[PDB]
Amino acid sequence: ALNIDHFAASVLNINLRALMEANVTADDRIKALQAHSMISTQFHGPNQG
Amino acid sequence: FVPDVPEGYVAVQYAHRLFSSSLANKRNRVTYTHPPTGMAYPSPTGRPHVHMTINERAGMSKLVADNIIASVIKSNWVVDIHDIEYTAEVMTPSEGYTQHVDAESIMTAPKGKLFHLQFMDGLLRPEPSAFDPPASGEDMRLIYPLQP
Amino acid sequence: DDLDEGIRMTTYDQYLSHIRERLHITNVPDPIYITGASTPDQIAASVQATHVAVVLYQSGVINGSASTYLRENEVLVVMPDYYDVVSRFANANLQMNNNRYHESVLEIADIFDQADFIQTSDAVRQLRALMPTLSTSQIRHAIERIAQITDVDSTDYGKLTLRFLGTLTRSLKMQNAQIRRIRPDGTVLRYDDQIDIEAFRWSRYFLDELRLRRLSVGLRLITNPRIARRFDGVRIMYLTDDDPDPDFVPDVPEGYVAVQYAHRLFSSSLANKRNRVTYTHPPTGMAYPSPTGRPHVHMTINERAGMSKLVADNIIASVIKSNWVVDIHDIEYTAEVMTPSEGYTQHVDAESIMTAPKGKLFHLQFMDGLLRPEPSAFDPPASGEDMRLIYPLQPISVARSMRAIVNHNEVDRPRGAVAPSSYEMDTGTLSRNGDLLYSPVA
Amino acid sequence: MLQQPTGGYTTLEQFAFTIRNDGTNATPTQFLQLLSYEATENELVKKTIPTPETHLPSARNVPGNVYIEDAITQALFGISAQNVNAHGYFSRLSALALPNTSARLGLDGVIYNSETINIPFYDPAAVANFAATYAKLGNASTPRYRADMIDIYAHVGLELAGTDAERAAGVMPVKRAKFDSWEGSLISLSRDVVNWKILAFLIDLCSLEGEALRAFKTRNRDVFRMMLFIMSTAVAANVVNRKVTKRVDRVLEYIGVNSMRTAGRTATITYDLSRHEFAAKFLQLTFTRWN
Amino acid sequence: DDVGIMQQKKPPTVVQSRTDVFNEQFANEALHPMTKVIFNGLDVNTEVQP
Amino acid sequence: LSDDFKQISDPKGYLTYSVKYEDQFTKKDKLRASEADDRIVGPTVNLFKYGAAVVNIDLNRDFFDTATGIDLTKGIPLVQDLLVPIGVTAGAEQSAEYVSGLLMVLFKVMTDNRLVIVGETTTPMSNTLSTVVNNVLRTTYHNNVGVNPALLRDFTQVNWLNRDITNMLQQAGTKYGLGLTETRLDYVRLVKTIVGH
Amino acid sequence: PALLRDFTQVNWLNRDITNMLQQAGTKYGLGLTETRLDYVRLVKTIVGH
Repeated sequence: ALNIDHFAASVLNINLRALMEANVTADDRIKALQAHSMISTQFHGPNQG
Repeated sequence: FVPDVPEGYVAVQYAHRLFSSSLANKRNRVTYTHPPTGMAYPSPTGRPHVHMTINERAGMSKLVADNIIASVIKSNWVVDIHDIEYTAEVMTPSEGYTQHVDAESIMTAPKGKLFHLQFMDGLLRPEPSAFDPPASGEDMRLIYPLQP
Repeated sequence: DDLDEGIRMTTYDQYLSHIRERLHITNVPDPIYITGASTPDQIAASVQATHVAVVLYQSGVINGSASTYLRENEVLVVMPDYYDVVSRFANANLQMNNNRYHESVLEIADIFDQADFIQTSDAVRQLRALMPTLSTSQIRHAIERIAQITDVDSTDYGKLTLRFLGTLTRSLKMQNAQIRRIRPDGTVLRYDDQIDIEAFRWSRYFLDELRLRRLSVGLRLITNPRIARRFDGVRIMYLTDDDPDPDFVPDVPEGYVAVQYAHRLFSSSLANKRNRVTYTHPPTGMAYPSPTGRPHVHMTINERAGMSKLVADNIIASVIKSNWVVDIHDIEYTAEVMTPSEGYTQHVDAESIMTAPKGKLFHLQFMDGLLRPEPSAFDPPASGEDMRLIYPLQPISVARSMRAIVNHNEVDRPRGAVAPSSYEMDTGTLSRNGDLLYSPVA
Repeated sequence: MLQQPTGGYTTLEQFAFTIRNDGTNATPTQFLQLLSYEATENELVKKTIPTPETHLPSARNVPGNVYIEDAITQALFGISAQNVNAHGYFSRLSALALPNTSARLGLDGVIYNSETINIPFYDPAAVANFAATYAKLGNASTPRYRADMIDIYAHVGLELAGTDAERAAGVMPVKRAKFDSWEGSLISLSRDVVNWKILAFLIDLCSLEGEALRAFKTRNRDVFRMMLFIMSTAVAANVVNRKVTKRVDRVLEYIGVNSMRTAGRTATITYDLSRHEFAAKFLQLTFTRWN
Repeated sequence: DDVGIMQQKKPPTVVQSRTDVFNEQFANEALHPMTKVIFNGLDVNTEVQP
Repeated sequence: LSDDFKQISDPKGYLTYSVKYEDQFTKKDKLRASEADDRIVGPTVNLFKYGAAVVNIDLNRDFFDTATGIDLTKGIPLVQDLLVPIGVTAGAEQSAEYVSGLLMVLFKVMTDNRLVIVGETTTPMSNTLSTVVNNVLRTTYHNNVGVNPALLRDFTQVNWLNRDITNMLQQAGTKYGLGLTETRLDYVRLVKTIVGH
Repeated sequence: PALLRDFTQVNWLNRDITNMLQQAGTKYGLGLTETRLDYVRLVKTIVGH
């Protein structure tokens, strides 16, 4: 509970909701790499999730 | 001499799809699945007695390509390979061994390569004496043929 | 039963030392002899005059009615030597004569209720039966050392020096030395007042009230379950897990055969093409000439002295390659907990744990790890890791008070953390006269 | 002591259970409805459960004033617990079932050696039959004794959304739960259930008899369903939010199947690998004993 | 319960048995919790995704 | 006059406190209080710094010192010589060096002679203390106050630990309190007066 | 050939000594056995070893 006005307070609150909510797991970045190399290349590593 | 599957075992196939990385306690460790029951087993210990056969070493992440061997020595896992060529030959008692393949070069090497092994005969081996203080240490074997 | 009641047996020599010279100070006729006949009537009537309630056993068989009068009244019996107690009273109907066995306790001489005597309590005896038995020259040496650590030197002590003999030395190990009068022949007399003053009545040689009151309190710190940090024995196993805290005794698995270690069950015989050290299963009488399937057992080494080499390895190899649960006892060690960060500072070997001298206590540190931040989501995995080879069976944590004062999440305790006890946080009041009190509760 | 009330220890009312439906608390019965069920073309079969090996860890008495009841509630529902399956706490508990032991289970959930006056507890006989059965969970982790997981969950589902003709029969179609939402609702209910004194509900699930039991199961059929749902949340794989009208809605992806991980790392509570090892051997005892 | 930033402490890991004839003895071994890797010099994942 | 026992300013004690810190567990909330809110519950806060691994009790490293042969680096009171093999040379380490050291720590406590003398004491005001640290102080505290749990009643950010403390200092079974307290042996004059601290 | 009753590797011989020496007939001993004190002076004089 701060002292910034209700506009900037409303802006920062909406800017935070869409970061916590909207989801992108490590897997989604590993699914994209399988589109820029010789088909059949195998990726391993970071836990899917 | 071809050692067989002792007794209670189950032959499973291999796919990178069954060797995934997960989180147990406070560390990241590669986890097995055992398809006929769908379990976890986060360590190379307690893993059910399998007869896992491998057709091709393609997507063998050198980490999980190792973890199989580390589980052979701690759960009596009986593994297999089919794309390997070798020209091992019989050897005499004395003179013994010379060069030997590494238990890692025989899991992460090119498919084309043809490396030779070296086997022992042991029939004209000199036996122990009558009264003698017994010496310690034991002999091990890791890679057997299946031809014969 | 109850591990209590029944009858109270004491050896005659223990009686004469403590009980006899103490009930002798007062004017009570010596304890009545137990009757060969039955006297379940006056057993306590003659014991009423003496007050101690102990009765001297002599000869014959104790009566059936005198067998129960001893049980109810809490009276004590002193037999010269107990090979048995069966024939002493002939337990008639119920089973007692020599079946539902005895135990071991202490008396503290509470059966008197006369003040100014018996100043020392139970705890001094417990301290005594802990050290090795001291010889005459050792006691003389020990007296000298404590004396010179506080400056006051003993140029000569107990030793008499005649000029035509040299320097002869006596012993210094008295016990309950009660300065008493000698009759002309060379015999101790007794206590006949009006001839021998009041200063020679008792007492433990000490500075009146001051020392006895100081020793009484200080003796209790010595026998406290927080100071004694010399834990005994170590169990050796090869399960591989690791755990948050130290002092984690890994219980023996579900189905095992517990074999007593002998200097015989390990024999040397030929197998295949060479000489090997072989185990011999006691219940089934077998071979097993290699450290593989044994099958698994629960070993227990007592004499880790004459065990020698080669055999010291077949034990330390079968634990690894067959899952044997071994054990040691003569090993003595001082344990101290170690913070997760900073790690270990000293590491011992499994070969040295089989050759360590009997009375040489080394310290071996145990790792904690309750407060250690886990790894990040993105990092390299692991392959077939840690195996721990030793375990204390005590547990090795007596000094605690409180542990790991860090919060979890924001409002709850981390799993396995303790807070200070409601005892070190209670200032009481003075006694009705002398010392310190507690609450009082409720 | 409180002796024991006939008809349950849960009919006492000093300690009950109320999910906090936002600004206003409620009853478990009242919360279950806000959720509807979507039948998908998937089917599960009710699989029988194996017996539990009898070999609870031996008695040790390390001095810790162990919060055994607190530890139990933490792992199943607790938000990101740590070292839940460590050996030392349970071993101490098993001492409890022993006839004639100076070791009383505090009413508040803290275990003691000897006793106290200022603190009332549960009579030694009520706890004796309790620890006879939940001490076993202790060693659930051992390679040999360890319990299943990918299959006990064929029961979780019938209870959460089990239609009455479905738990009458054997097979239930794979459902998809969806209910109204307040955004931080999944974590919010999980933060709340942690304080139910779940000890009370269990220390009497082994003391109640033939008739008193028939009445117990027919009343608390909710207090059980509740902790079952909150638990089944961590397990199911995908959480999809639906934005309709002016409303917002949470969908739990599959009530009856162990995805093996994640649920939503952010939208809910997550289960480590030393959790499936635990929550599994837990349900293997409450379920069997329950039915 | 949080991910540490400052580097931690290690046993640290050591390589051991590989070839097709060992003849090990199990002398020494320390008894302190350690780690033993089969393959020599692994840890291969040099890809960094900003 | 003979002069048997000698007097000291502040008493020592036999049992002291130890700690092993974790130098990576710092809270980002630098809290603050008054000066009399500080002094009474001051050094006790800096013995239980946020993120302490283990805080155990044992024999004092000071009272029993090498001036009396007593040596304890390990946690065990180890003396160098007391009971020993005579004909044979001693050992580099022996288990007997303990049953002899425990017999030596019992000697020092017995031959004690010390009288506590009130010195340094100051009195704070009611306006300058938290309502929690007030009804725990009996008018006048001793300035050189020692470490103690329960005193850190409400000064630790460790939210969990703060609980049990309040519960135990509530059940009427225990009552903590430092300062000049009431006594039976009171006004009894010998040279000055007997007060109880 | 009795003081080694538990120090020799030779297995057969060991069991034998610890059987005829353990026997209810004989017994081994070593060191100070007893002492004869003095009448007037009161010191140890003739010791048996």
